[PDB]
Amino acid sequence: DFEEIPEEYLQ
Amino acid sequence: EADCGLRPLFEKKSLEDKTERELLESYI
Amino acid sequence: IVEGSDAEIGMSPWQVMLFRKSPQELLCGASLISDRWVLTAAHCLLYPPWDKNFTENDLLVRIGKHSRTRYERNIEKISMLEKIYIHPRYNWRENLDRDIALMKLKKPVAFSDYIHPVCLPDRETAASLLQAGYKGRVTGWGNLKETGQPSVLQVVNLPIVERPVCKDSTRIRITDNMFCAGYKPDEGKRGDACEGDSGGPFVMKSPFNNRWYQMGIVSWGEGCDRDGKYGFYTHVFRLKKWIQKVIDQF
Ligand code: NA
Ligand code: NA
Repeated sequence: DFEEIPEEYLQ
Repeated sequence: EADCGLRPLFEKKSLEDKTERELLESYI
Repeated sequence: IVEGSDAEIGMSPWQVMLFRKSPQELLCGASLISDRWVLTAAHCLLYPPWDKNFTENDLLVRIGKHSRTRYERNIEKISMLEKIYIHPRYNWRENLDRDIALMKLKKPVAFSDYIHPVCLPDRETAASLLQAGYKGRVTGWGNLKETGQPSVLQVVNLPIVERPVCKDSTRIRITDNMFCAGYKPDEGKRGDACEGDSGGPFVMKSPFNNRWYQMGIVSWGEGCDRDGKYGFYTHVFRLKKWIQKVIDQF
């Protein structure tokens, strides 16, 4: 449902 | 903060949003 | 938000989205109170009846947003949490008394046209403005009806309700740390928070100094926009000594 966010915020 | 609650696109420009007047009118 | 409208750009620059990392989803609203502190409802983070007990690493906060689902490149900012603080007397067992929590960000967020903190009330602003009939404003990305989801942030203005009317609308025990808001059945106009809006702010624009103050936190309700029911909000001023203690100590 949500656009993927930059991977840097999930590290 | 000293600048809290003053919105860049509204109060800081002296522009009102479309419904803030409704709030003001209720403060009787 | 039920029976609201699309927010204007920059209308609520303190609005924060609490975002679950995995699965990626909206958890709650929240508000920016300084460059490193975010205010929300305790029940957004801790609610044992629903097996909810998030840790810092489970969540992100997204600040400066308008679109619900889009990644708003060059506009929104995404912050990790350093530490969650729940009010020590938050009553999740019964009635959500003292439904308040703070989140400290790992790094300060840069303010912009879209990102700016709301004020917290002083005793006098609270005494003046927390009166039945006076309207505040609730914003969020929650559902558009009880039983669907908005493209962009929604806004609704709602009147504070007399305490006896709030009490007589529900079987839940109300406390002085809560207030309720919404239109009465005979008032015609409608509107409420709904699922996904909780934790977000109930704000009022002081007519004395033309600043926005966060008087409430979207806390609980029984349905969304039901006739004869009202939304309940955490009374921020009543809990401000705890907010200050946390910020001063940490
Ligand atoms: Na009652
Ligand atoms: Na209602």
